[PDB]
Amino acid sequence: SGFRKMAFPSGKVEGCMVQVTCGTTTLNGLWLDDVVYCPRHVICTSEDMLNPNYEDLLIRKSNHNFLVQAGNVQLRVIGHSMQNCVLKLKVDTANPKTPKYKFVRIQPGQTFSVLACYNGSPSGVYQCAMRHNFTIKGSFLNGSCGSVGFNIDYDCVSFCYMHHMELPTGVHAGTDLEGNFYGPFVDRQTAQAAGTDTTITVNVLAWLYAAVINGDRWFLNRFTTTLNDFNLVAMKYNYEPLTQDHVDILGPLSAQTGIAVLDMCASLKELLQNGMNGRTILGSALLEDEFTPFDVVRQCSGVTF
Amino acid sequence: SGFRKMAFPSGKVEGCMVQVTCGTTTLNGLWLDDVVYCPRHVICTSEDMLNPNYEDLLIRKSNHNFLVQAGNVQLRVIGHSMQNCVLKLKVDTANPKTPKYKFVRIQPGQTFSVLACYNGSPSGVYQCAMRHNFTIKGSFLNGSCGSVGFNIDYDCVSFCYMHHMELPTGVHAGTDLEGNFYGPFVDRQTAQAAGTDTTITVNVLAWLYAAVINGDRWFLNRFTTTLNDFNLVAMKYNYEPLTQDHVDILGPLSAQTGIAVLDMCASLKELLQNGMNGRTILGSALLEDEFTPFDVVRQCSGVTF
Ligand SMILES: *[C@](O)(C(=O)NCc1ccccc1)[C@H](C[C@@H]1CCNC1=O)NC(=O)[C@H](CC1CC1)n1cccc(NC(=O)OC(C)(C)C)c1=O
Ligand SMILES: *[C@](O)(C(=O)NCc1ccccc1)[C@H](C[C@@H]1CCNC1=O)NC(=O)[C@H](CC1CC1)n1cccc(NC(=O)OC(C)(C)C)c1=O
Ligand SMILES: [Cl-]
Repeated sequence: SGFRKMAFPSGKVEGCMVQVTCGTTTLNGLWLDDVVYCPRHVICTSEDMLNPNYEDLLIRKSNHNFLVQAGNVQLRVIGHSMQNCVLKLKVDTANPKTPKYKFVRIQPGQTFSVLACYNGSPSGVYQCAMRHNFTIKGSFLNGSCGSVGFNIDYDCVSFCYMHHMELPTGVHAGTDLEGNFYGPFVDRQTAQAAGTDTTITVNVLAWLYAAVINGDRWFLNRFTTTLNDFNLVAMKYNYEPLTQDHVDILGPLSAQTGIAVLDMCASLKELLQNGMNGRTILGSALLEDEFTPFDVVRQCSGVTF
Repeated sequence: SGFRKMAFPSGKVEGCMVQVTCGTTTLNGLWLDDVVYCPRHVICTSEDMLNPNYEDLLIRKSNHNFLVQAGNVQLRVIGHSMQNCVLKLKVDTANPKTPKYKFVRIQPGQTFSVLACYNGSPSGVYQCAMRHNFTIKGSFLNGSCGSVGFNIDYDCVSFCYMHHMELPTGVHAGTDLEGNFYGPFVDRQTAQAAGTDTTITVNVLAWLYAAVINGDRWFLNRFTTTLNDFNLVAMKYNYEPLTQDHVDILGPLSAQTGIAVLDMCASLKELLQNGMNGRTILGSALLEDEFTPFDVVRQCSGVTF
């Protein structure tokens, strides 16, 4: 038993991290086959960060201006092109450690692991969730750009995130691996504000089920509710409206415990209205919303990679 | 910016996980150079778990009774022995992925990452801390035995923990890599109690420092305290006595923030007596005690491996 915020093992991804330098800017890149992916703002100086014309800067660069470093070895850049906000450096060597991989765009409420890197080497691994305002709550310092987020299914790594920027509230924003930002963000040094976020209700419900699976059951009551009466309360607390698709997604966890989803909604409704009265659930004093229903099933059943 | 519960990158350890089977029992092993380490109770049946005579059980086995599998390739066992509660299986092949490594024994209050495995393949990675009752609060299912806990310093892997068993409150117990249990636990299926645990005061203070570094300041107040008056308060709330060694250890974090340690102690003291008033600190509604002072500095400075 037990239930922890659990990251995917990062080995398959560590073997893909390199260091990309362009003039005096250094950040991380992702080396897959014979292409290195990194944020296009590697070609900027600190000066032209206010309003950079990336296409214009790129036409002034040559292949030898991009220094790519895998560990201690220099890779040789033989081509480059720009795709939205990512740079793609063709190098003359295919990464022998390249895993099976896809580039995917996740939806708000989905989770992934982050391998935080500096100078092409790994610092730490952690979980976070794509929020409804298209930010994430990560831990990123200077030089962390180009670190990636990913999921692993069997042996295939699904790359979903590449880090680009921090926002005023201490949250973070990035692109998919096609260079498209999540949310209304751009890679410029202008004032950008995240936007208002909601609690991922379907994840809170999943986590309560995880709690039941682990014997934490003080919060269960004998009541039921409807989607309407629940969403009335949920809206007051800035929780995302629960849909029947959400109820269906919670099906597997509902059957494993024998607690109908609307019965669990009645427990969440009471938790939201009465607080937690100084108590905890799975060692937490607040309601956790960064475990997907898949996360719970994965951790509570023992799936490996 | 941001502060997360962060695990060490797990690549170096992933290359060491193998699958060890003996009869109908399968668990995980750690393959370093030409030796595989795993819990000795891989040799028990479900029957003889009440009071296993391991020496008697071991002498009945030969090398070819130990099925060891690194990924999909079968290893050849050419010797075996027992050292306390770990089994050492000598194989004819040195693990080509062996990292630089040490075996260390961690002390209560230190942290490490756990690479949880099933059937010899890595499933997820998470941080936890050795509790003063010699338990950890992990996430372990049937078949996770043989999973190891570890820290990384630059390039060296320090193996500190191998998983063995679950205890009454849903917590976990294991050995170091010489097979010596942490705490008053034995590898038998008998009534064993963890013992009473305390909150790791020096870690709470370190995390309060991380909060200030990351812009969370509302808990700083106009007070100071002394070690003696603080320890009067901590004892009531089942916190570990704070020592002068603890004060000195928090020194670097104290200098980085310009908040004297005894001033931060006065902030913890008021938090303990009056709670948090519906506010949070680093997105947590309770006081976190599983970041050591070293974890905080390391995460906030960007140290890589
Ligand atoms: C990113 O470029 C990086 O990791 N490394 C490049 C680098 C910078 C400095 C020294 C060596 C190498 C950084 C990562 C940021 C910095 C701290 N935490 C992060 O996530 N990304 C940016 O600097 C980013 C570049 C923009 C997208 C093109 N950037 C520039 C200017 C402002 C901000 N945001 C900001 O000012 O934050 C607030 C909270 C509003 C003060 C920004 O993210
Ligand atoms: C460990 O052996 C393992 O991971 N795999 C062997 C295996 C078991 C079942 C099916 C296939 C393979 C487990 C790990 C445990 C199991 C679930 N969560 C864990 O952390 N260790 C044991 O099962 C352990 C073996 C004992 C040390 C020699 N064991 C056996 C019987 C009972 C318990 N604990 C227990 O009863 O918990 C309480 C809370 C007291 C009810 C036990 O840990
Ligand atoms: Cl063989």
